[PDB]
Amino acid sequence: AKESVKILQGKLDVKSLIDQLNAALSEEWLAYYQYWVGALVVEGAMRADVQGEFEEHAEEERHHAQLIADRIIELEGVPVLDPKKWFELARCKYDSPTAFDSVSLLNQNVSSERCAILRYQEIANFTNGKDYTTCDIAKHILAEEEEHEQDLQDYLTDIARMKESFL
Amino acid sequence: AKESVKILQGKLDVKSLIDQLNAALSEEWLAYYQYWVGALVVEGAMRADVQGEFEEHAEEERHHAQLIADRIIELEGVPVLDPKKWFELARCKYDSPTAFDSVSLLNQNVSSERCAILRYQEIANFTNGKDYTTCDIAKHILAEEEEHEQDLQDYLTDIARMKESFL
Amino acid sequence: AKESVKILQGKLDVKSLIDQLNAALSEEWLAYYQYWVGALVVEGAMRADVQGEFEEHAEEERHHAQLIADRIIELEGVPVLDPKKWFELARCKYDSPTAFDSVSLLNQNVSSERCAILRYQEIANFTNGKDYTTCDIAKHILAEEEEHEQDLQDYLTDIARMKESFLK
Amino acid sequence: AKESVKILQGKLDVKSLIDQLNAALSEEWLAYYQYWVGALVVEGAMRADVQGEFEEHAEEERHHAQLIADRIIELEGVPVLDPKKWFELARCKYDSPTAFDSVSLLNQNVSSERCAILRYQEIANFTNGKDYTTCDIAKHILAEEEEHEQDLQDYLTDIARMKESFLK
Amino acid sequence: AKESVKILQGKLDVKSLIDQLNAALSEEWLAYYQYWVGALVVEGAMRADVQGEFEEHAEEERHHAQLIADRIIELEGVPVLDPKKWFELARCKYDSPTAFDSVSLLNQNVSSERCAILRYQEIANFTNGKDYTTCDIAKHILAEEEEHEQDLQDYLTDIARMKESFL
Amino acid sequence: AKESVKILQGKLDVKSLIDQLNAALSEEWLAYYQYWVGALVVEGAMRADVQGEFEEHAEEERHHAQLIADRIIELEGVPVLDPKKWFELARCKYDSPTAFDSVSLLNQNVSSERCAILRYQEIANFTNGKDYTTCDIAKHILAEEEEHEQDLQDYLTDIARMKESFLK
Amino acid sequence: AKESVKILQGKLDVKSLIDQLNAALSEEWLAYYQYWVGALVVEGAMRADVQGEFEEHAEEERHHAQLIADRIIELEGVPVLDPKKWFELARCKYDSPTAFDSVSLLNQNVSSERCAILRYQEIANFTNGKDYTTCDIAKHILAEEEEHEQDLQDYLTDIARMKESFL
Amino acid sequence: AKESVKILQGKLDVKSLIDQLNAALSEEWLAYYQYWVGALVVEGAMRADVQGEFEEHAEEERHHAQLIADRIIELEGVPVLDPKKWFELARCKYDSPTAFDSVSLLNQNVSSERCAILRYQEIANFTNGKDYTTCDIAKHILAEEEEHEQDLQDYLTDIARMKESFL
Amino acid sequence: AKESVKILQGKLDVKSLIDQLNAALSEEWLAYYQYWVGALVVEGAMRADVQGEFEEHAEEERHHAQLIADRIIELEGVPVLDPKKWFELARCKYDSPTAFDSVSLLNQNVSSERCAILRYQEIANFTNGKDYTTCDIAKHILAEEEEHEQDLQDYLTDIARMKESFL
Amino acid sequence: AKESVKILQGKLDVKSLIDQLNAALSEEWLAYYQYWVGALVVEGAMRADVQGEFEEHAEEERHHAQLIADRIIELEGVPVLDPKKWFELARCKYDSPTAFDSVSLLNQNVSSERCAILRYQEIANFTNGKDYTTCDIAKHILAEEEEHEQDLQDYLTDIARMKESFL
Amino acid sequence: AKESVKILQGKLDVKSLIDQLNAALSEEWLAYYQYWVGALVVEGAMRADVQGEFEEHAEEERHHAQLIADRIIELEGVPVLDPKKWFELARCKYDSPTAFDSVSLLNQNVSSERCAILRYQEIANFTNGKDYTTCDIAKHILAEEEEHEQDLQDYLTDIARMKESFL
Amino acid sequence: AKESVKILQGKLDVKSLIDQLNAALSEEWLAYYQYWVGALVVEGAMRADVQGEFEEHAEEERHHAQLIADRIIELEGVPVLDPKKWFELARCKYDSPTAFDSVSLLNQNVSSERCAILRYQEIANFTNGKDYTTCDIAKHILAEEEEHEQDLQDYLTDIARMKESFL
Ligand SMILES: [Fe+3]
Ligand SMILES: [Fe+3]
Ligand SMILES: [Fe+3]
Ligand SMILES: [Fe+3]
Ligand SMILES: [Fe+3]
Ligand SMILES: [Fe+3]
Ligand SMILES: [Fe+3]
Ligand SMILES: [Fe+3]
Ligand SMILES: [Fe+3]
Ligand SMILES: [Fe+3]
Ligand SMILES: [Fe+3]
Ligand SMILES: [Fe+3]
Ligand SMILES: [Fe+3]
Ligand SMILES: [Fe+3]
Ligand SMILES: [Fe+3]
Ligand SMILES: [Fe+3]
Ligand SMILES: [Fe+3]
Ligand SMILES: [Fe+3]
Ligand SMILES: [Fe+3]
Ligand SMILES: [Fe+3]
Ligand SMILES: [Fe+3]
Ligand SMILES: [Fe+3]
Ligand SMILES: [Fe+3]
Ligand SMILES: [Fe+3]
Ligand SMILES: [Mg+2]
Ligand SMILES: [Mg+2]
Ligand SMILES: [Mg+2]
Ligand SMILES: [Mg+2]
Ligand SMILES: [Mg+2]
Ligand SMILES: [Mg+2]
Ligand SMILES: [Mg+2]
Ligand SMILES: [Mg+2]
Ligand SMILES: [Mg+2]
Ligand SMILES: [Mg+2]
Ligand SMILES: [Mg+2]
Ligand SMILES: [Mg+2]
Repeated sequence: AKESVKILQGKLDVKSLIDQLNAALSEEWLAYYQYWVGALVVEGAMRADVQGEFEEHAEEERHHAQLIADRIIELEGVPVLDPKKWFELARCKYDSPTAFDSVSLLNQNVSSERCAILRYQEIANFTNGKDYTTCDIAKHILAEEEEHEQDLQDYLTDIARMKESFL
Repeated sequence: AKESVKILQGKLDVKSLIDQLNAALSEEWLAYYQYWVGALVVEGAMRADVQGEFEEHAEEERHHAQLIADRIIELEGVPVLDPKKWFELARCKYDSPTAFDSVSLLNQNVSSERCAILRYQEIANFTNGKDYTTCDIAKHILAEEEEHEQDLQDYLTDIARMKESFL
Repeated sequence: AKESVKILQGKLDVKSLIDQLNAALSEEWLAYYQYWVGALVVEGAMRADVQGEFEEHAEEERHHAQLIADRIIELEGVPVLDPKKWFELARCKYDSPTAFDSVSLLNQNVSSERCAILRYQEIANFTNGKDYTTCDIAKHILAEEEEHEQDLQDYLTDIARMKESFLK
Repeated sequence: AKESVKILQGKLDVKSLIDQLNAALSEEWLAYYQYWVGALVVEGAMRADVQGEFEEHAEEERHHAQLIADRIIELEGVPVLDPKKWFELARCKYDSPTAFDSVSLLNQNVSSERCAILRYQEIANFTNGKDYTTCDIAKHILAEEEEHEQDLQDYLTDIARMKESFLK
Repeated sequence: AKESVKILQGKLDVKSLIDQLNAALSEEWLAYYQYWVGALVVEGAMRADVQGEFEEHAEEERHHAQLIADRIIELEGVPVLDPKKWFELARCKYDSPTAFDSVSLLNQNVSSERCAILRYQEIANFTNGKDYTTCDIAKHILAEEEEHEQDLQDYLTDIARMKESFL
Repeated sequence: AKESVKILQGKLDVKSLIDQLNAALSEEWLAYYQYWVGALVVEGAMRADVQGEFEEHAEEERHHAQLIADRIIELEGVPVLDPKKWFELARCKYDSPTAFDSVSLLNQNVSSERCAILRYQEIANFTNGKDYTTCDIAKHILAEEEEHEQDLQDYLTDIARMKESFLK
Repeated sequence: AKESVKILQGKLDVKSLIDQLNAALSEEWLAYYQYWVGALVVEGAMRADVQGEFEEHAEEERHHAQLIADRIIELEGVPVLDPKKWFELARCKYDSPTAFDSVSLLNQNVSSERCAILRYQEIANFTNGKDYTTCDIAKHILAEEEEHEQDLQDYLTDIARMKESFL
Repeated sequence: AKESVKILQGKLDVKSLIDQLNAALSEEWLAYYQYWVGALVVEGAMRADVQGEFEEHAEEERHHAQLIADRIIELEGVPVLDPKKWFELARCKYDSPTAFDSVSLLNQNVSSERCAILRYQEIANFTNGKDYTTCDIAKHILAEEEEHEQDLQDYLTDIARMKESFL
Repeated sequence: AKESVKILQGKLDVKSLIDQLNAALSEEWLAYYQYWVGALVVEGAMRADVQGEFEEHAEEERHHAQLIADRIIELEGVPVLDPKKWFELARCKYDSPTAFDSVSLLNQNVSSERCAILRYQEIANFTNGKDYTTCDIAKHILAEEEEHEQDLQDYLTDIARMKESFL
Repeated sequence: AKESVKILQGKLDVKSLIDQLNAALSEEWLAYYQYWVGALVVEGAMRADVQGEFEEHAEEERHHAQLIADRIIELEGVPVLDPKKWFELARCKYDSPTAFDSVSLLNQNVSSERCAILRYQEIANFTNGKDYTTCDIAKHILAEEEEHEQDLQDYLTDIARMKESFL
Repeated sequence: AKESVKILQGKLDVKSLIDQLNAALSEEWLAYYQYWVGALVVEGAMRADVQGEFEEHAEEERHHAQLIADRIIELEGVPVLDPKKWFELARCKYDSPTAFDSVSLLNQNVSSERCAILRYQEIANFTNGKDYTTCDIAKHILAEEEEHEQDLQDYLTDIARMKESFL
Repeated sequence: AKESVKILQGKLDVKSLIDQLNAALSEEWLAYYQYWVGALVVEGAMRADVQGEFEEHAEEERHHAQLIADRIIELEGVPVLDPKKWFELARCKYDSPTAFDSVSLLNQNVSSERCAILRYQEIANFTNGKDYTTCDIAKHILAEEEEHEQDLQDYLTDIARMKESFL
């Protein structure tokens, strides 16, 4: 949106915003896949519930990706065109499943959530009072990432508590 | 409903019925909150399932409250106007969460269900063959309280059984 | 959410935020019940409409409570565990029905609303630019409380206006 | 249902039950029409709400009629085949609109309701513990008639209360 | 609708129109009940289908009644306030079930449909080009009565044809 | 639709029809806004119901506009392209809210309705037996305008009747 | 539900109630299958309608089974674990299709309905005023069995009447 | 519908009406297929939109066919029993696709719409004020044919305008 | 689909496949109309049910036609562009209604079903293991034609069985 | 479907196919009940999830039974008319619940799944390329039985993995 | 909302806010009509798509109008009561269709979107941190205006690109 | 599914099948992203339609990935756990957008479709008659890839045909 960008360029560094958004975009796709494949391999304590959350969270990150990519286009930017570039652009590094047990996978995904939380706070901070539209997108995604963290932490807490309780 | 009450006053003590209903109403609001907050804090074995039941049961007690309150109005009564009075009127005492583990919360809520079962049997007994409408309301709620008890007991049974099984 | 709270503790007093949220939570449950019982007893001018709003508003405060409680949990807090504590924590005092006429009940609920608006403006102000997520929750609830106020005021206005109109 | 009736004839006077049901059926159709035409002509205080209830109640009596008629067939009876007979069979007399104001129409329908409540209490009492199926039908209808009474009384109460309130 | 009626009074005899509509209304209620009770007692050939049509047709006549009554009100008329008057006002006489077999009931209802068809043609003729709104209502109902006739005739045709075929 | 218009030009003055439709279109947009803003400001007797009708009627006039505009396009016409022209083209004059009480607003909208009824009767008369499609559109809109009139009159009747009833 | 049963044991013989429920349960499964397979093989007069009812009734008995089994569990009982036992426990004997014509199948299913009607009247009688919850279940099922009887009898009546009519 | 036809025979030539309806019916089936196969082969400018309209219009003509055929039956007529006869009865001649480009197909279908428009105006004229029911059917179909014409003309207009614009 | 066809041309005679599909297409349109007009004129035993099936089957053949036509396009073929050609291409000959009784119409439609069955067995045989996609289409349609045959045969069986039973 | 069967009798032994289908049918009813009663009594580790699967799988086997029975009818066969015969015909023996813990019940149902898997592989092999319709039914059911096996194995895997993890 | 406004008057100039909102309201109604009539007359390149967007955007501006008007009322203001005043109050001038081609109409509407974007940024800036509720409304509308701009620009881009590509 | 795999290992090389599936899985994710980002950047002729297809096809490939991954798990395999490996495993190479015009993007996606087509023909061939379940998955995906190819080719055909037509 050329006229909108023209107006926004007066208030903040749009070019930098686009770079941050493409880093975010790369991170969303990685977090998406990480959950998706995690769902496919998770085993053990509370598996059906944890698998279910991973599936749900995969779908939520995918939607995040779309919100971000659509906004990049509105800012006259180009979203990352090649998945090979995700790894360069991402600050949050892809955390591949090795151990398939639920605690291991829950811990990996919690770290990625923390890094997601850090990204959208930055973008919200960067755009607050300047790019109202991008700011609200970041805040929306942020709220969901905090919920994701909480959801995963609850399972970790429950499994830890079960373990104690059984001794 | 003045004409209805006129007819019913010939068959039973409506004034006493209203008092019983207001004690029941008080109890429903307490049971409602108890489940609601219990859902918010429950941790441990089978948490997602137990939390889910607490949420569902919270909503079911709320609906019980409406059935009772609406009927009080039809009996030309006034429902309890102030939550401060719930504690005076209730026979079932509010059972505050202290321990957040699922067995603790399950046991507390099972106690409340037993108390609710006693209430609606009384009201059903009091109204059977006399106030058909209020009787059917009591029986309806009763059936749901018995199901609630069963639901909670099943988790207690499952967690006890897991514990054995793991040794 | 431990990592989220860790980050937020650098920007604001989360402990204080939780206390404000638990006061808000207490207030929501009281406002909820107030509307719910009000709906059950309201009589007089425009009763069906006013009763309807009370029922709708009861459900809306009920949802506010959930938004607040869920967020308390995310801030590593514990929501108020006992209704007996609502009265201590609440700044907005429960306003029990005495008169059952619609103007009386409307006026009571308008006060409760104005007090709610003040609560969420405070929380919004406290969290603005710092806890984006909690701030948006407060702003969301706030927007609804302002609508509730407007809804109730409209009935007061209409009834007052009818009264005038009928003398002539 | 021949085998079901055979069994029930050992427990109660089914022939009498059928007669009571056909009197009830007649009454439902009259109550149905009364509400339906009442809705069409009602004017004055709280008209839109009162008209709405009349329309809703018309539909609810209509459904009562079906419950009753279906059960008559199950008891090997024949439902009243001619509307001309409704008036003979009905204990509740059709209460034709004369005054179209809402209080007048509300009062007429409240009488019809009270008469309906009496009918279903009788049928419930007659069948209690004996014809479980018919009893539950009567109790179901009864619960609705009590609600109808309450709904109508509320408007009477509100209008009376408005009237007072406006003098001052 | 006072202003609408004022305009229409210049084009046709509204008072007469209202009388015709009230005769139609009376007839709809009778036809409604006739189908309703017919459905309750029908037996024999193609009973489930014939019963089903009677039920459907009952509901369709009921809706006709509402269309007519609502329009009477808009013409500043009063719809018939007492069912006792239906029999006076109706041209189509109520045709009570005596024989419960489907051919008997089908023939009775076909007669009623013929009578209904005559009514709405009259009203359509009376209002054509003058009271556009009432005319379209009459035509709408007419189309449905013609369909009702067809529906009933088809069963008569099918049962007659079965009879032949089986000899 | 060129071929359709070609055929219709043999039966009636299509150019004149289009002008009538554009006057109607202008009137719909004015009636639409009138109801829409009326809904926003109405106060007093039966306000919630009256406001509700205004909102519903606003949406119904909005749909009338679309039916008319679409048909203009089918008649190879151009709908009015500038709201500034509505006022010139409209026979029904925009009736701005001054008094916000429900009787005042009801009376204003009843006039607008009566004027709408006249418009569609004209168009129906103009097209009857000649432009079947446009005629049915006018008749459809007409039937709705008559209902709108009735709806509004009912409230006037009810409020007048309440007023009487309350003196005694 | 242990607390509920404790309360009920004071009012009636729960053990006996459970045995009656398991006999009922066995009967429901047999009635279910009987309708299900009857639907699959029915031929002749009004076949499509009769087949349709059999299909519907099969589904209704299956739901009855669930209501009964769920309540058995709530009464601290164990539902019949093995279909081989159905035949021992059932009073209503499975009535296998031999003749596939609709009258034959209708008669068989009517007899099973009669026996179903007898069962739930007994259970209703046994539990009336004592086990409100189980009583309402029995009454609910009873109402449906009476409807089933009526539905089947109507076809028998129609076919008989067709037969006459065609001579 | 025998009684309805009896009444209508007094007002117009029903036999002739039926012949006109069967010509219309034949035309609808041809127009239906023409659109259907046109959709399957269309190529070029605005293809996806034009294909979509052809698909939609095919479905609309099919519904027209049903309205007409159902009414023929109500008029005691027999609808054309054999597709071989469509070509004899149709005034609108089937216009087979030769050129598959959108302008060619749009022009062919516009001509068929014009001929459809002519048919229903005739039938409306023939039945106006006499057979209210058949008249309303013709008018309903007519309105849709005029819309079809408009829809197709719009594409022709757009493509012509694009062509200019690009030079 | 040019690349797909290129691959398929190595495995089978695509040109012949297209011809078989166009013959099938022609046959579907004829079977479609046959059922559609049959529904409009059927009379007699079990008419409502038989009419209903004809209506349902009409719709099912019409969907078959779409599956076949779409696939022809994917095989780079052209579907039959003119209904006049249906009769040349079809092996299954159009079986026009003469007698309107249900047995006559049922018998005619059964023959056409058998003919459809032969067609899709052929096409399934022709494409099995070679054109997986077209094979699955043919098998899908085949399964529905077998069901159609069964549906129709059931009515013939029922009517024959009624006839006996009534003597 | 007589004509379809006539054609199929040339390609395979239909009589044998019917016997295999009736054995499968018997097996589906047993597997259906097994899951259904298993759901009612299951206790312990992951109970809510395991109970849920048993309920879902009960419903899926019940649908399998319908697919098989319907096809038997189409092959001019008669489905097993008496549940007493299920035990004779079934290869998969009914595996009655003894121990109510989830591992025990999971193991029992896994064995029955394997047995269902064998059955549909056989029937698919028997009919492949010959009875396309029955083959696709067998393959459809097969795919679901493989999924069932996977579902159940997952829980066994999770519970085994929890056990380890807790020591 | 008197108490709300009382509070807000301490934080900002509400009177000025209301004037800005009424200017915005005026502008929304003009933008609404502009799109609405534009949709009615648009011709040429990508017409169906562009027409569709105009229709969608018309509906979106209408909704904007309601959000604004409702908020004016809550701020104890009066929304503009007469459309004649829209032109005085609006900063964005109504841009009447002259040329009906899609590029012309797209350019006109893009201008209007730019003007709308300026308005809601102003209102957002004016209310940020002070009137949270009105601010969020402005931001919400802003986000949609930026999307509208993007949507329109994409068509301009596509049509320009087509033009090049075709030479 | 251990028992299922045991049976399948007798009929084919499951280990090889898993490798082929993981290559397919990798390919689906790449084709998914390719379409997704292509939708985001496409410009020019028929953009809205082409963009829409890319969006739809993105979603369809994403579902393909799930079908394949789920089946890998059932074959006791592990799906590719890291997106970095997609590029190694994929035969179909990721075809990054360079030119954003619709013809360029359409051509790129057509090539990838052909490559998907080859893959599922291979897997269908590999598993035909041996792994019925995996074969049907491959055939299902295959049918969709053929449709995708057709969809894309249609646009190329239309745009080429427009170009000619405009000169
Ligand atoms: Fe994310
Ligand atoms: Fe996340
Ligand atoms: Fe409760
Ligand atoms: Fe409870
Ligand atoms: Fe609140
Ligand atoms: Fe509030
Ligand atoms: Fe009643
Ligand atoms: Fe009543
Ligand atoms: Fe009628
Ligand atoms: Fe009729
Ligand atoms: Fe209008
Ligand atoms: Fe109007
Ligand atoms: Fe049963
Ligand atoms: Fe039964
Ligand atoms: Fe047509
Ligand atoms: Fe057409
Ligand atoms: Fe077919
Ligand atoms: Fe077929
Ligand atoms: Fe199975
Ligand atoms: Fe299985
Ligand atoms: Fe806007
Ligand atoms: Fe905009
Ligand atoms: Fe794919
Ligand atoms: Fe693809
Ligand atoms: Mg989650
Ligand atoms: Mg529960
Ligand atoms: Mg409200
Ligand atoms: Mg009511
Ligand atoms: Mg009918
Ligand atoms: Mg209205
Ligand atoms: Mg039944
Ligand atoms: Mg169209
Ligand atoms: Mg069929
Ligand atoms: Mg499963
Ligand atoms: Mg848009
Ligand atoms: Mg596609």
